Amino acid sequence: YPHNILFTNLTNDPKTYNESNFVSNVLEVELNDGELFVLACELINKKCFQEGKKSNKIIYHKNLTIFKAPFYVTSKDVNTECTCKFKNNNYKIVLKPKYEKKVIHGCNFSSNVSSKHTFTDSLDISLVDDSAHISCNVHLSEPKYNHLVGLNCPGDIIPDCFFQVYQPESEELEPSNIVYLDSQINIGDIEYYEDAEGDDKIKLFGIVGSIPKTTSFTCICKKDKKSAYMTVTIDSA
Amino acid sequence: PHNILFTNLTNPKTYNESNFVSNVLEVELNDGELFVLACELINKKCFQNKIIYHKNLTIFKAPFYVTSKDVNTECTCKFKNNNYKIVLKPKYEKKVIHGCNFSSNVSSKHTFTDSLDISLVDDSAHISCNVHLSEPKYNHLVGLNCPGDIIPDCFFQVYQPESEELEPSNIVYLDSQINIGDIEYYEDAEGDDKIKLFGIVGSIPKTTSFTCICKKDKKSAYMTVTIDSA
Amino acid sequence: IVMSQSPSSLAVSVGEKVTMSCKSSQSLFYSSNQKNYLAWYQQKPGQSPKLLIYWASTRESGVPDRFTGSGSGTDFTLTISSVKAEDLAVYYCQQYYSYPPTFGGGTKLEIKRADAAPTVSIFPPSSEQLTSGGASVVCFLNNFYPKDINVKWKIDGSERQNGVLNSWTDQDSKDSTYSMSSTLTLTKDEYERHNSYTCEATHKTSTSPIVKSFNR
Amino acid sequence: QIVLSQSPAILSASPGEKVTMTCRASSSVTYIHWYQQKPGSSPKPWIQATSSLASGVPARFSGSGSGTSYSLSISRVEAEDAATYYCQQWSSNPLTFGAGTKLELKR
Amino acid sequence: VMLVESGGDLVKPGGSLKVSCAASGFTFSNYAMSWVRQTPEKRLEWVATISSGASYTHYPDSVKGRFTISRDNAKNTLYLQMSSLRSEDTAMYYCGRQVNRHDRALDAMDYWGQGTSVTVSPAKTTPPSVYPLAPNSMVTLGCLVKGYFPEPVTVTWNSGSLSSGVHTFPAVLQSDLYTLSSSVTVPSSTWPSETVTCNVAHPASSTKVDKKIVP
Ligand SMILES: *[C@@H]1O[C@H](CO[C@@H]2O[C@@H](C)[C@@H](O)[C@@H](O)[C@@H]2O)[C@@H](O[C@@H]2O[C@H](CO)[C@@H](O[C@@H]3O[C@H](CO)[C@@H](O)[C@H](O)[C@@H]3O)[C@H](O)[C@H]2NC(C)=O)[C@H](O)[C@H]1NC(C)=O
Ligand SMILES: *[C@@H]1O[C@H](CO)[C@@H](O)[C@H](O)[C@H]1NC(C)=O
Ligand SMILES: *[C@@H]1O[C@H](CO)[C@@H](O)[C@H](O)[C@H]1NC(C)=O
Ligand SMILES: *[C@@H]1O[C@H](CO)[C@@H](O)[C@H](O)[C@H]1NC(C)=O
Repeated sequence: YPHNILFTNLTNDPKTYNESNFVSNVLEVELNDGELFVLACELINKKCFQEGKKSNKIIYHKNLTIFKAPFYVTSKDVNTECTCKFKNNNYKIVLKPKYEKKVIHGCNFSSNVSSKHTFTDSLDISLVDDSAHISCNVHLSEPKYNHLVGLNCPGDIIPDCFFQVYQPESEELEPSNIVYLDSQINIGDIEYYEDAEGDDKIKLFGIVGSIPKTTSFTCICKKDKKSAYMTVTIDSA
Repeated sequence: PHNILFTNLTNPKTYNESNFVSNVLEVELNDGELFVLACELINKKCFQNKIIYHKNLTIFKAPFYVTSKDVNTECTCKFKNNNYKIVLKPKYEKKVIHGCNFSSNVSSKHTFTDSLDISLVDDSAHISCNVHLSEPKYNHLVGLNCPGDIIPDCFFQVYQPESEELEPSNIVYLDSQINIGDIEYYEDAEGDDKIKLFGIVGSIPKTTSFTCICKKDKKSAYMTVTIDSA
Repeated sequence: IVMSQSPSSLAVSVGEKVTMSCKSSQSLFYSSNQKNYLAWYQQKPGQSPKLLIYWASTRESGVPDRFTGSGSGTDFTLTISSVKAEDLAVYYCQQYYSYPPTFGGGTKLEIKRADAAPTVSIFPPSSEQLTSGGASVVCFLNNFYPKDINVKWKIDGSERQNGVLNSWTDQDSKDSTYSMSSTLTLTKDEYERHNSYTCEATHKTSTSPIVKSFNR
Repeated sequence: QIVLSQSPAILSASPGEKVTMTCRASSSVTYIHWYQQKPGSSPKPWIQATSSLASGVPARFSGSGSGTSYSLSISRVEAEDAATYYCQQWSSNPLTFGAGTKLELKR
Repeated sequence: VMLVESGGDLVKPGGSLKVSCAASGFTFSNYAMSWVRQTPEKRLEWVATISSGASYTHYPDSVKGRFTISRDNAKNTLYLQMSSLRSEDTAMYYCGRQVNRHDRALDAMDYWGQGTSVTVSPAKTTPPSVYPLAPNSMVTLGCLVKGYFPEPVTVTWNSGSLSSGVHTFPAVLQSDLYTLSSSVTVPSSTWPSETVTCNVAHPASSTKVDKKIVP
């Protein structure tokens, strides 16, 4: 009993889409987050994924192509035009994700305001004291999660976030170490994303579902003699 | 449906919990094969490449080249309070790489048709290493082993062939250059040596050529590839 | 998974019904499949083994109908309706449920011929052998039935069983009989110290042992 | 406690040489801090969080490692780099330092 | 179906030896192969299993790390490398093909090869010393083969003129060396009137002895 996926039977030998669903031999299919598109037809040039005025995962098999829609994108209308053939007809499939302004739950330490990304919190590190260490806290407490957590650091980051993260602060005199985010939040499906706007590096990760236990971690951002750190806290149950 | 291995563990060759041996499932995925498993993954992640994880289902494509017969991607399912393990690795074929090994180490995991120790060439020089391919259908691996910088990003980007007249040669995307679709790419590193290659399956529209440049210290070299059909 | 096959040897008569046991150490029954992961093999004398049955009773294409094996859980038995003189071989039991596949001890099939007494024959050491510095006496015992037999060596009446070489043969195709060769190895020195060398056999046929000796 | 072993004890090199020291830990450690000490002064923060360079530390310096094997590398050794270099861990109490690799010059 | 294996030789303990198996009469790439040895005690031990495309292998704890199975799907051959051999590895190794009808890595074996003999021994190959055995209704005669290494040794009587009524005996491990004998019973009229010649043959030492029996 599956759902979400879309199947395009355009050959001979689950929402089913066929020739009837085309308009003037065009299929303006609008994919959603974590939605798997499937087609079964002999493509013209054995290839599709391009620009037409971004494929995370595409598997090309004989007379069959599987595509999973990505979870984060900033392009308004980034499309893919699978041009196929069946019988004596030529059909084209235009895939495009639903435009949604996903707001990154994190701290923008940079000062540029013409960024392609939107952060819930922000702290211009360039204004911070030299030889200082200011915090920018971030918290989450939803039953189910579908969020993007990251930061925009104009300088070096510590550690490699968010594949590696920094353990939370100890009340007693105990050390805090660097761990892999996989083990820290104790889930499997962790998407990772990286981007760069000039000197500003921006690294983030996606979380989907409900976490096992309420967990917290930290990521450190330094620029010249100034420094800062973002503390994240996600709640279970 | 002719190249799908389906393993049904939830509620086109369909395997079930009978093909398992002691709750283990060794899967030899042919280069032209797909694997679709239907189960509830223990940690929802797997495969200690091109994989797609969708809800309670997972699909994996066979890689063209395999370095060690032991390398494998392992999934663990939990159906009816029971644990089943699926080991997936491609059929072990020691394919040769049609390219030039510029490095000097001989204990490599990769075998090249041609080779040219760049360490021996003169400083401030630019020596060529040509590799040619002439078959109607192709199923080959073309790459190089450079101990230093590689120009450009090979083989996703490549360098146009030399112009007879005084015209410049530019960097192009390999997909456009050879004009085929599902070009698989692969990278590797043995110490300082970089091993970048690409696969090629099927015929080719028009006989075309390209070049990839490898420099080390003051020494330099370049590999020119040429593939033909029609 | 320990595979046992009782008994070790099985004296059978041509045409009679024959049954072989195979006790397993663990269950071999996938409940959903309802198939037993066991197989039976036949190893002809001077020949490689050959598969007969797989699963529980599923015989292979080309296996006779008289071979009817059946079992479940840990008990497994191979039953033959009418024993042909051709299929007198060592039958093996094997599990292929889980790694590693383990084999059985095997049940040899012998022919139940009329109890035959042996014809013993002694041989003194050859002249050429003495020259090299050694002397061994060979006592031949052949064409008898059943297998059970005890041979004794008498060095001038004294029982010295040290340094004896006893070899047996299989069921002779012609007469379905057994043969044994006992060999008393000695040095030339000790050999010349005695005169008469006796060889006697204790077989089921007679209470008084059959003697055959020579005096140098 | 965690023992931090620094090798070589004395690292003599000529200007321009690519050199690398090694900090081998008894057990696994998640990070290693690096400090440079020149005679007459206290230690100075040099490499932060295994690979990040402290403010003013020239780009020729580099840190790399994980588990029980970390390192510090100088691409083109300059005369001003002659000093003793200490590696520091704090993956578990107590915080321990290294013996110290002294960078010596050659003439 | 043609399963013919070869490569068995006397190997010194600790040494290695790779034996091969030639497949013919079936789609090699579609069936998985296994090695199964048979000890001189007529015991069957599983040695190794390899998948159709030589990606997965299986070995029992006994030979794990010591033996290495392999196959050349193109050359249609099955290889078995045996390192650090021990006296226990002295067995008759058989090349078998696993059943593919049931889609499962572990299964029984459809067919079996002829067999290639392995003998992990440190002894020196010595030639045999043949000794005649001369002494009623029927006169028995013998021929002793003592002090030889290794197996096998061939014996026949009068170049194969008579076969019925003859009994050869298996070799026995006597004082680091093998030893066997044969028995030929003839009518009293035929001996010593006719000459009976014991025809021995030790290939491992290329010795041909044809001693006649003289009273
Ligand atoms: C796993 O699958 C096996 C085999 O079923 C077949 O093969 C699969 C790969 C799929 O393609 C299936 O669609 C396909 O049907 C199942 O084993 C089978 O179980 C039934 C009982 O449930 C067996 O029936 C028995 O047959 C014997 C012999 O005639 C009778 O004596 C019994 O009384 C009973 O009727 C059937 O033979 C058996 N098949 C095999 C090849 O062993 C298995 O149940 C299934 N398991 C799960 C958990 O799904
Ligand atoms: C595609 O549709 C046709 C007509 O509806 C049907 O006969 C055929 O089986 C379908 N093929 C697949 C792969 O679903
Ligand atoms: C797949 O699994 C479900 C489990 O409920 C079963 O009902 C179905 O028959 C199975 N199908 C195959 C082809 O094994
Ligand atoms: C290759 O050889 C070089 C020799 O300088 C050595 O440094 C390197 O470790 C070797 N690579 C591997 C993978 O052994």
